[PDB]
Amino acid sequence: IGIRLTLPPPKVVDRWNEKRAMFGVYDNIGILGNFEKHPKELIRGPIWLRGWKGNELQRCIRKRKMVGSRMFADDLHNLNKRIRYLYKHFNRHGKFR
Amino acid sequence: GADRMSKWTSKRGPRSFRGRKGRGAKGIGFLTSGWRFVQIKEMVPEFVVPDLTGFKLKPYVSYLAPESEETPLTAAQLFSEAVAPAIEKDFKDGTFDPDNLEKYGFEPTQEGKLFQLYPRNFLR
Amino acid sequence: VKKGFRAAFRFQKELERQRLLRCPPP
Amino acid sequence: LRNRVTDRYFRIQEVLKHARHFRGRKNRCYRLAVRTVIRAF
Amino acid sequence: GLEEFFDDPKNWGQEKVKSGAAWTCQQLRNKSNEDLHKLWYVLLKERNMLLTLEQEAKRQRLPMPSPERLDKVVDSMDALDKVVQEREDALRLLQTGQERARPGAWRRDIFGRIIWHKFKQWVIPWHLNKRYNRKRFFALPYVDHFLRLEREKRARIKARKENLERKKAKILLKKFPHLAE
Amino acid sequence: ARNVVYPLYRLGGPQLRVFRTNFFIQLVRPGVAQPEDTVQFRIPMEMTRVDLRNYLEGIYNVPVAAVRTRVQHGSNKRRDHRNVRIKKPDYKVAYVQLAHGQTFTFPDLFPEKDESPEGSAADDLYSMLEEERQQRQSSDPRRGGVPSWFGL
Amino acid sequence: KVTLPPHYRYGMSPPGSVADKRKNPPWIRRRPVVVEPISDEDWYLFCGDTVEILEGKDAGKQGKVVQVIRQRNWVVVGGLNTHYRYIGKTMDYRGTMIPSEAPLLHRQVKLVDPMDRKPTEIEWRFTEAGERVRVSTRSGRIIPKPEFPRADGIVPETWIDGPKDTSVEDALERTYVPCLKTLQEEVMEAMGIKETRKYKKVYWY
Amino acid sequence: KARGNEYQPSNIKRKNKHGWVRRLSTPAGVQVILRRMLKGRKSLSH
RNA sequence: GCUAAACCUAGCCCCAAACCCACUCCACCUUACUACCAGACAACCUUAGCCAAACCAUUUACCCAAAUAAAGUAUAGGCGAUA
RNA sequence: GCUACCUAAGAACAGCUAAAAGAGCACACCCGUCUAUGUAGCAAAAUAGUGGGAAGAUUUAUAGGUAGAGGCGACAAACCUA
RNA sequence: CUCCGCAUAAGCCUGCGUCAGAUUAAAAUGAACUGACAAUUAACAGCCCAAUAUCUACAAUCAACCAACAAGUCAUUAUUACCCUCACUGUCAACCCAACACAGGCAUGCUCAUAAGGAAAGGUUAAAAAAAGUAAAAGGAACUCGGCAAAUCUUACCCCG
Ligand SMILES: [K+]
Ligand SMILES: [K+]
Ligand SMILES: [K+]
Ligand SMILES: [K+]
Ligand SMILES: [K+]
Ligand SMILES: [Mg+2]
Ligand SMILES: [Mg+2]
Ligand SMILES: [Mg+2]
Ligand SMILES: [Mg+2]
Ligand SMILES: [Mg+2]
Ligand SMILES: [Mg+2]
Ligand SMILES: [Mg+2]
Ligand SMILES: [Mg+2]
Ligand SMILES: [Mg+2]
Ligand SMILES: [Mg+2]
Ligand SMILES: [Mg+2]
Ligand SMILES: [Mg+2]
Ligand SMILES: [Mg+2]
Ligand SMILES: [Mg+2]
Ligand SMILES: [Mg+2]
Ligand SMILES: [Mg+2]
Ligand SMILES: [Mg+2]
Ligand SMILES: [Mg+2]
Ligand SMILES: [Mg+2]
Ligand SMILES: [Mg+2]
Ligand SMILES: [Mg+2]
Repeated sequence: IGIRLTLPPPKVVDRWNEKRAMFGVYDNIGILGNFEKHPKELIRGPIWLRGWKGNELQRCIRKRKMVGSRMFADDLHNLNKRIRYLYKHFNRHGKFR
Repeated sequence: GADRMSKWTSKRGPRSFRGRKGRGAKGIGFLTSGWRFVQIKEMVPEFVVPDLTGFKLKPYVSYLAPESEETPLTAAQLFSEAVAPAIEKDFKDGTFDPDNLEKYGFEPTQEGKLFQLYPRNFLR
Repeated sequence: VKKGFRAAFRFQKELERQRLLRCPPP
Repeated sequence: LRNRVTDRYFRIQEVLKHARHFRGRKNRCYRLAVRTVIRAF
Repeated sequence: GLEEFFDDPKNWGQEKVKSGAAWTCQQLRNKSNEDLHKLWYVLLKERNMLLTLEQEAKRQRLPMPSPERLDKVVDSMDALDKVVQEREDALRLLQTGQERARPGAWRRDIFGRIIWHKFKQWVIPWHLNKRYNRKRFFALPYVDHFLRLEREKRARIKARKENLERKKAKILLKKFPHLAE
Repeated sequence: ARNVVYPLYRLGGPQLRVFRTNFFIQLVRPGVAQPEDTVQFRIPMEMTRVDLRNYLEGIYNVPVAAVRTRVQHGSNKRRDHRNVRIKKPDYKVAYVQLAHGQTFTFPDLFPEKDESPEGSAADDLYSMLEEERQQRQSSDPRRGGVPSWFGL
Repeated sequence: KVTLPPHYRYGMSPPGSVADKRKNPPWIRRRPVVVEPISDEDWYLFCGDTVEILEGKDAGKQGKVVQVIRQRNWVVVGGLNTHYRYIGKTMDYRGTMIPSEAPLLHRQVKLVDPMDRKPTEIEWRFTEAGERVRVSTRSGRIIPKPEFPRADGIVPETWIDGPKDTSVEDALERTYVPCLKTLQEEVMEAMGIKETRKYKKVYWY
Repeated sequence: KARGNEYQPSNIKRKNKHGWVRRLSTPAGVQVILRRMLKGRKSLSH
């Protein structure tokens, strides 16, 4: 019980496909490109996360002021509640002061 | 303990409820004093059934027939078939004017008719 | 179903040993 | 990434193999055998 | 008489009854309205004999001889009703220009959603009717929030549907990798 | 007609007429004993006894003395594998009595003699099965289960 | 009508049959079979068409296509790739053994050229008249759609009009004369009905 | 005394208290039907 | 040896992109889903509190129309908490 | 839709005594004094017996009204869906 | 045995009718469970009414004597308008509210002991303890906080209101 009786299908991986063979290309677009572009501009994803890093409270605060006016009502309400909970935890709870 | 997910019907409720609810049948009269019902002969649908004697058509059609294509009828198709020929003839004759459009078949209004087209006042 | 291969492979080896004990070869 | 223990079967068998010769439910039930295997050692 | 509700006596007990094809909508566009009004009642009487036989087969717990007969008549009755309605619709566009035979209008209900209101026939004008004026065709400002919540609900559904289809296609190349083209 | 709007009537207005009626009735066999003159029908809910009379006299040329109707409830007790109730459609029943002393008896629409086929029927598959079934015989007890195919 | 669950698994037995009901009840939920999407236009295998089996128990054999299932891209050929099953069994009688065919994928068969009985690949084209046809890649020759008996079973060439079957001369006769009147108005003139009373106007709302 | 039989069914009382017409009578009852429409209730009212 | 055990799909999550938004007929604000009769009732108005301040009483962050930086600076505040 | 109070229009109360009765004996009906039983029960307050009232400030069916910073209350801090 | 029973209202909605069954009750005939088929037929009941003005002091109680207070449930006329008439709906059951096939709760009419409706014992044995009853020598509250309970059919007094 809790462990499969047969072996799973083999995990075949192509180490020489397009995405793996061309990974890391254009990471030095600035050094070798006269600094016309910055490597952070090659990052794709959420517009509030491009070239930026923070903790959950910092991520949640940043998302609310950048796309908060476009969010669904239920998702926005939960975001505000998450910011309230995190504000209390980080600023009032912990081992160190 | 009530079934709120069951179809509400005249079979449910007290006596006053069961008599006021119906099943979809159209009325054919009204109730007068004394709970006396008055039937209107003009409110009862009269079936216009034709004579079926010597009628060639039958419920089914033989399979030995061509597979003609479907050409849904359109307003333009009906105008050219019936209205256009009479107009072309009068156009060639040299006597055509909009005032006579009623003579060609056009109906300016629907009032004063037994079978109005909009809003229609007859059954299928 | 849990993802992984090491535990399933290791469990097949114990099954073989169990099978050999129950039915030892000539 | 959700990780789960996939080899918990082998972790408890290295304890129960020392409890096979015990008496009662403490020879097959980990909760009971672990406390008696530790006393044996 | 009541002999038209049943099939030819000789056919009773038979397991198959040969029947022709069903009237097509195009074959009926050549007949006159008077001929179509006569044919409607020829098919009506054949439909009632087939409904009577279908119910007596269940009573006797036996299969109906030729169930396709009923399907053919129903298809002919619908095709004939399509032709007549087609001629009436075209005739209404020429005299009046209306696309609908029954009046109506677009209105907002008390719940704030768009609905097509089909008018009813009355004897008095609408400003005197007690029951019609109790009905509301306008939404108050406490509906706007629910309209958005209901719009966001439809968007979530439509997003899962679009992302699911993309997944199936991406999983459909792993097994058939020759579909790249 | 059903599923249609009825033109409203006022005093002095035209007679209401339906040229094509979509009412479809099915004659049924009574479950319990009924008088000879009485006939039983199943009609749609929207239909009235007044319509059934004019419907029968006009389309089928049948004179009727009396018509009575009742609404029969369909059980909503049946439940599916999801424990959701299944509704048997409610239907209306009509009892019609003939006028001039005519008597109606429901005919036997499935005569056994007619159902039995005088003409020989020779389905290929069935013939194959029947032939083989007959030819093969039960195992002889004395043989003790020894395969019979072997002639040795 | 048709009642098919979302992920209904199509099979050799037709839907709605007693065998399919037992095999596919409303409640079961099975892993969906993956089928290569093929445009109805591109499909080139029809019933009554000779095909050669490439892979299987009996490869290199040519047989007629008796049935095709589009949902699973299956082709059924009579007498080939057939296993054996006892039919008409009972408790006392073992039953009769018969060969039963197994479905073949459209990739495990290959159409044959009528001129040369060899497997060939075909690509659709158009003739002079414009009728679309399938033509072999090698030694291009026309391969018409084999005539197959209709599903219902009616043979037009052997049809006998019955007492409730309209004749061809009465079902094709044209009696309609385009006019500007409805069935209601046109019928009241023929039947002879007259109605002088007028219809008073109503309000619509 | 023994409890549990507080429900004494009456269709009149049921349609007048929690019915469709009384829900729409007040703005708070219209919001009740809107919440049950948003959640997907098969029954919005008695 | 029973009871059981085991599985890989169903679909789902987070982003991106794009604004979004019906229909056969019939029925439905009266007891909704009810063919058919004299009406005139009408919408708007500071959120509070939990909590923090180790009580509590002024006070205690809550997207509000550009990421970064200026800056947790000026400033406010039982000049306390904090803002 | 329980319950507390109220509104509208209804219903029920044998027999005996006295015939005047918020009178007595005493059925139906309403209540629940004492005892035993029951205590995951027949019952999330019951059963048997014994008892109080039973033409009145009585009991009771139906529809309606009062809603929580409140209502209702012959004040038990009662009752307002166990 | 008869705690009732039949019917109406309310509520419920096909929930012991036929056929079939691998389902089911303690019970592999029955069935309230499953599948199919059938079924309640209006005269009872429900569903009513043209307008304007106008009229309506004198209870009920066998309503007659008689006696009351708490002072009561029943009525029209004038003028105008108005010749087609029997539609629609309820009608089943061993049934509702209590999670149950619950010893509970449940309005009215008739029956007032039944012409209707029902079965306390699965079989055996006949220990304790326990429960519900019956009988009991002599004594008769000595019991006990208390004559609780049971039997019987009884006097007087006090406190509180
Ligand atoms: K902290
Ligand atoms: K505190
Ligand atoms: K019921
Ligand atoms: K009880
Ligand atoms: K009896
Ligand atoms: Mg009736
Ligand atoms: Mg504090
Ligand atoms: Mg009550
Ligand atoms: Mg009062
Ligand atoms: Mg008395
Ligand atoms: Mg008294
Ligand atoms: Mg007394
Ligand atoms: Mg009181
Ligand atoms: Mg006190
Ligand atoms: Mg106190
Ligand atoms: Mg009557
Ligand atoms: Mg009855
Ligand atoms: Mg017994
Ligand atoms: Mg016993
Ligand atoms: Mg003893
Ligand atoms: Mg003694
Ligand atoms: Mg003493
Ligand atoms: Mg004494
Ligand atoms: Mg003592
Ligand atoms: Mg005592
Ligand atoms: Mg006192």
